Amino acid sequence: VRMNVLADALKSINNAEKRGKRQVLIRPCSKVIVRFLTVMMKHGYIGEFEIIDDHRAGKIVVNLTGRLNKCGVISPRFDVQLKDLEKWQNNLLPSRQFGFIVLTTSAGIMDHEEARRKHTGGKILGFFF
Amino acid sequence: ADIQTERAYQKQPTIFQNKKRVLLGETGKEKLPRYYKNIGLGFKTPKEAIEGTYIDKKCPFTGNVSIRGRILSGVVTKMKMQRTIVIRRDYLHYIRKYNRFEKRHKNMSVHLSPCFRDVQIGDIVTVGECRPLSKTVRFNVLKVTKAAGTK
Amino acid sequence: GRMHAPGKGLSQSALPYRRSVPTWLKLTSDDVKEQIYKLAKKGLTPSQIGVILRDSHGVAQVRFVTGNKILRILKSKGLAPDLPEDLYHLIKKAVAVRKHLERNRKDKDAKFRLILIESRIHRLARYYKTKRVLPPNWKYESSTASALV
Amino acid sequence: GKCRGLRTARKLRSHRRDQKWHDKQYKKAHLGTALKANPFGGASHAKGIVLEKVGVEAKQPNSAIRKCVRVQLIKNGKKITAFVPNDGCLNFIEENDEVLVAGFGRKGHAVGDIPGVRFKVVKVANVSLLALYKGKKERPR
Amino acid sequence: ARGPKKHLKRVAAPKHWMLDKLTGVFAPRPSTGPHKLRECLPLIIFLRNRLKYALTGDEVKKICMQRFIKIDGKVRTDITYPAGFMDVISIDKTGENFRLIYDTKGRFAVHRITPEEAKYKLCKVRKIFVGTKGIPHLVTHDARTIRYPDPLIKVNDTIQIDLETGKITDFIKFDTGNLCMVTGGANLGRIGVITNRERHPGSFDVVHVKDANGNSFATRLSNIFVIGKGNKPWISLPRGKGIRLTIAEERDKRLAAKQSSG
RNA sequence: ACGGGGAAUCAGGGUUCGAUUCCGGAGAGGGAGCCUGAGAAACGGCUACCACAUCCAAGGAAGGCAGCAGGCGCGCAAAUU
RNA sequence: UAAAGUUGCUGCAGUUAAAAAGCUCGUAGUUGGAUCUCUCUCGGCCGAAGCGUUUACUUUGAAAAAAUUAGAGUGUUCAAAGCAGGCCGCCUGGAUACCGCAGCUAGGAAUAAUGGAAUAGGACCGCGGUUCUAUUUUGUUG
RNA sequence: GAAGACGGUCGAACUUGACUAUCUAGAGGAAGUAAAAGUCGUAACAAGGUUUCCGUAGGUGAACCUGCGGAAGGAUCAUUA
Repeated sequence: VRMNVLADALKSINNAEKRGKRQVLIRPCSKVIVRFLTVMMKHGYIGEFEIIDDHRAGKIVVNLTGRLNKCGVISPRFDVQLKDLEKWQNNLLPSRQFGFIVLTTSAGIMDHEEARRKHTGGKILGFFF
Repeated sequence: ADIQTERAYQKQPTIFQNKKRVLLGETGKEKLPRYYKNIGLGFKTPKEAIEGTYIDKKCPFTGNVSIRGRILSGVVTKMKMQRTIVIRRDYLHYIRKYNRFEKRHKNMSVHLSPCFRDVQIGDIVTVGECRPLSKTVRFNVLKVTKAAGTK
Repeated sequence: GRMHAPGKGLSQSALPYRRSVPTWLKLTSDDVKEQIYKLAKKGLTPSQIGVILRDSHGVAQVRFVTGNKILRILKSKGLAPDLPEDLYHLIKKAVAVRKHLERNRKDKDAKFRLILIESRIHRLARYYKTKRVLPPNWKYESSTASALV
Repeated sequence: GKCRGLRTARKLRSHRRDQKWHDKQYKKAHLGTALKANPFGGASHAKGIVLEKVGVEAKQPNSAIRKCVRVQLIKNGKKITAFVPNDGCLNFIEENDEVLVAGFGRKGHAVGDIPGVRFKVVKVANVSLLALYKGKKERPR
Repeated sequence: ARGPKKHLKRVAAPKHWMLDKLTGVFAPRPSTGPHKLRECLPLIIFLRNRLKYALTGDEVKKICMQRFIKIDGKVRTDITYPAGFMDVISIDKTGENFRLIYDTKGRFAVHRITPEEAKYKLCKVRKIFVGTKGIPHLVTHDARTIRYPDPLIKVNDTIQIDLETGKITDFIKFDTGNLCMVTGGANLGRIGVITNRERHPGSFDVVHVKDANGNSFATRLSNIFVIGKGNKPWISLPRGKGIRLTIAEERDKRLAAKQSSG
């Protein structure tokens, strides 16, 4: 059975972007998926997306702009402190110039730079670059 | 019920129960005062402790035990001794190399006063640390919260 | 995939997006409730009641007309069966397989299928005990389970 | 695949601990059979008494007589065979005299074309074989 | 070990004594006395290491056995006498008086006081109890017992003892807005106004203190010592007034002092 | 296998070590039992047994270096009576 | 010990090189789909209480021997070190960080677990019914 | 108020029981490894001259042979209405 719908969504986006497609369908949608996608889009990595509302669990059509190299999930959601963030960045990101680690913190879902700005830690959801 | 099921007389040591009775001293009632105390930390004395008749010298409310130290919680797993139960504390231990956890548990033999009737398996008990009461008992049941499923 | 088979079938119902009562359907919610009561008094399980209401009376979904599900209506009126119908049918199938195996002792396939059926029975019974639908002392024993049938 | 759960630490640690025993070097170090079987008993060197001079044939691709000595270790009375490394150095060793022997350099494995020999003589009669070989010292009289 | 220990190792000694790691194996094990082992300053450390009046422990012994040192107005000849917080050390031969008061770094300072200030001291009352025909008694942080205290003095308050008579003269209640030193923990030596007290029944109460410079910190209630009523201390404060500077500000002050001096 | 502080190595993880001067525990050849004392089941205290062992006029007496040096033994392995 | 990503948590392999149980069921273990955005004595709506729904997480604050490690100052002739020293009696240091897990504390409320109302012995609201109720008798209590 | 005695208790002690200890009394029995393979064959690698191999069972100087079921890692990805 499927656990971690966010893992499925991120793998689908990755597989579609590697084939050079312009849109990708994601099912099921969820709040965490929508927040992760919003974080990706605010940095110009995906583009606009539409939430198709069926009465069971929505779908998302994500417009792809080919600026994405890898969007991935980190399972399990390890708790990350502000000290461990540098080690996680070294492990996951391809460079200190770009790439983002997405965390879920009590202040919301945000990239690692925004988590350093608010001086907060949390649980690692995934990464994208 | 008869509270005298032992080879010795059971009584609250701080209560004098044979103060002299006369015609004025008895008007249709013998009367028997009940020693109870309010333990600290916001715990309220159960009604059965105040208006009961049991004799338990290890009871936190009517006995001779001072609640000081750790105040822990557990889940009742065995009720098969006299005035003592076995609770299970479940926790997660962090292994650092794998950055992960493992389930661990510890059993705790804790004293349960006769003031807590209708305590079941699966009930949550808040226990307080006291002096050693037996070879293994060091905690007294202060509060009982029933498991989800009361109807 | 199936819990006890290598099958990966997809066949299932597909509810329409609209949750409203059909325009053709003129039965009031109380009318559907009385039809449900009549069918239950006839001796039918909620699945059968729903099938009959869909096929003959045009009730596409009872939940959308009455705002309630068939089993909930039967319980609220007080004429729901003692044990849930899925568990009942699983026990009935197990009883049938055991009756067949009594007179056919060389059927290893029947023994294997009985093992699968009783595993399904136990899983469903544990779930029902968790939900307080069955008493906590309820147990499926294969000695007089035909009485439960 | 392997388990990835926040509560799998016991599973991961236990599986690693069981699978470490299939490591030949780890098992050799932690089982205790190799230490028992080791004639030196965990020591780097050992003193022994030369029982006889033995000539060991080099393995088949090569051809020579490796001049070794059988020695009996004082610590445990075990009998080992130790190479006398350089040339003419077998003439520096007599019978029934004390020699310091060390490993041959492979941590208990035979070296080169010398079958079943894993020790080498370092000293004879409390004088190093290097000193006698270079003429810096002479064996005591 | 059987029975009490009688030695203190040099490296295991309290850090605030500021002892070397090469001038011997042992540190002076302070004698039993009014102050705890780890919260005191032995007389030998004060006379030799602090004031440089002696170069050896033998010279400290000579000074103390000439009956020149008074501690709280009484002559002490014990070179390992535990002197501690708020104590008064009088040397009448040289005509000086010192008070044992913490620096912001948590170390007893060489804080000279006037001969008229050396007539009193401040003591935090550790307990109050009624005994033996209802006579109230009070026990302070100097382990000194005072009979018939004011019925308004409670635990955690501060009382001004006259050293000549030993009697209480005045007292400060433990209340918000009162000045206090911190006598233990990370904030040891800091001075500030009590702003809040969080009561934790069955555990340690936590007292919040605000510095004179707007800095705030917290300690355990046992680490608070009421110094003055309001924001005015009843004793003379050391050079730093209880203001703990960060390392950057201390470096800046040191550089300014170097510029002014050379 | 005395425990810890800690040590070696190490990109991030980790691996191995910690008898050893600081803290805590234990022991004084092995067991056991005590006296005195605030504090010892103390051994540079006593009592006995087991092992070892010293002097003797054979009646008896005396012993405990895992304190500092030093000796023997052991060993690959460690200093001045 | 590193090299050894040849013990692989990061991070290894398992068709043929060493390797997936003959095959299913199955308890523990592990992992689990979507979904819920102005309340107690006051002399500053102006001191306060929680009596209410628990934790994990994260941030913070206490408390936490020294020595060692990191690290500030300081020409040991330099350095390893040391905790000294500097100026013409005086001036100045003897810092600071880290101290994991567990325990304590206070903000946040995403993520994850968890809870109530379904025979209503459910929430709020006013009514029918009981008590020495530390005073509802400056007067000797009754 | 000393010696002494009954009893108690703690309790070391030549307690009349299973010697995990390499060492030897071992001639012993059957197995692993570099063999001038010395001798005797040629089981496998080519259809290896009876295709090979797996499990099981019997038989044999010896490699092995044979029966039953299986695999291709075969010497057939194929054989015609």
